[PDB]
Amino acid sequence: VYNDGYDDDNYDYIVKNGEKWMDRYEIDSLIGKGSFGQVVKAYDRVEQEWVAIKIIKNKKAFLNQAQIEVRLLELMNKHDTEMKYYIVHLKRHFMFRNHLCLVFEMLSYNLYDLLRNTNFRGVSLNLTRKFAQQMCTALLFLATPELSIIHCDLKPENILLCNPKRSAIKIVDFGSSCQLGQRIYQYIQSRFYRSPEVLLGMPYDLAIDMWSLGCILVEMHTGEPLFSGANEVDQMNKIVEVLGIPPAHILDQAPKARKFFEKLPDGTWNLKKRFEYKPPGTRKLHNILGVETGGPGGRRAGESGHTVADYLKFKDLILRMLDYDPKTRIQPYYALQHSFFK
Ligand SMILES: O=c1c2c(O)cc(O)cc2oc2c(O)ccc(O)c12
Repeated sequence: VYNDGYDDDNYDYIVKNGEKWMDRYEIDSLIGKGSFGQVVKAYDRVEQEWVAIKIIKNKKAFLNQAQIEVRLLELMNKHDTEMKYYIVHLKRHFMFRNHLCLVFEMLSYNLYDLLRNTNFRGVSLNLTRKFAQQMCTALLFLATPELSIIHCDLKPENILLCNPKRSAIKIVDFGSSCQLGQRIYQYIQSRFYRSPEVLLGMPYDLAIDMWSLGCILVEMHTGEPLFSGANEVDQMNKIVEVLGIPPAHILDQAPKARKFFEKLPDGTWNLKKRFEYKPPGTRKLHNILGVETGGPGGRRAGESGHTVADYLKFKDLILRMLDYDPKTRIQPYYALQHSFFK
C-alpha cells in the first residue's frame, strides 16, 4: 500500500470520481495522462467554475520538474500584456496528500483531436492562418527578454482550443520548458517536431519552438505529419527529403553530424549508406501543400483564402520556419509581418 493507500504503484494518485478536496474541489473525472501524472476535470465550488487539475506523481523527480513549471508560469503570470492570453493560465498550485497539483483554466480539446474529427483531411488554410497567428503571438510572448522561455514540446496535443466552437487556442504543458538560462536533455521535443539543431546535438535556443510550429501548421492543413520519423535517423532523413542537405557551415560544428552525414574527401557533406529515401530536396513542400492542384487532397479548388497566391504565401512562411540555420529562422515578431497574415 502506497501513500496511506492514496497512490498506486506508479506514484499516481488514485482518482475517485466525486471526491471532494479541501472542501473546495469536487473531482469529476480523468481527462489526461502522461509521464508527469494525471489531469482531472474538477469543479471549484468556491469560484463556481470547472477547472483542470494536474496531479504530479508523488516522487521527487517529477515534483522537482513540476516546480520548474510553476516558477515559469508564475513568471509569465507577472506580465501585463495580452499576448500572455495564448498561454494556459495557472489559477493556483498547492500540495495535496503529497502530490503537487496545478489548477488551470479548463479548456477543450487539443489540435490533434481536432484533426481526427476531420478524419485527417485537415482544417482549412483559413483556420490554419488563425492558428498560426495566435501561435506566433504566443511565441513572441515567450521571447520577451525577462522570460526567454523555450516550451520545448510543441505539438498538436499541447495546443488546446478554448471552446469547441471558436478558434481561440492556448498553449499548455510547460513541464519540459526552460529559460535560456536553464537546460537539458538534448533529447527534447517529440520526434516529429524536433528541430535539426536538437537532433545534431547543437546548442538550442527559443528558435526550436519555431521549427515545431512550422511542422504543426503544415500538419494542421494536410492532416498528416510533415516529417514522421520513427527514430532520429529516419527523422533527419525525412527532413532532408524536403529541405536538402543542411548547410556545410552548420554541419561543420554539429557534434552528431556524422550520425547522419558523411564528409566527402573534398569537404562537402552528403548522406550516408535498400529502398532509398527521396533525393535531397525532391519531396517539395509545393507538392505536399498542393499549391497548384487545389490544396491538400485537391479538396480546396476554388475555396476562398486558398488561391494559388495564398498557398505561395503559406509555403514561404513555412520554409522560413523550416530554416536549418537557427540564427536566421524567422522570429516571432517577423512571422506576424508576413503577407500570410495581412
Ligand atoms: O495543462 C494542461 C491542461 C489544461 O491546462 C487545461 C485542459 O483543459 C487540459 C489540459 O490537459 C493537459 C494534458 O493532457 C497534459 C498536460 C497538461 O499540462 C495539460
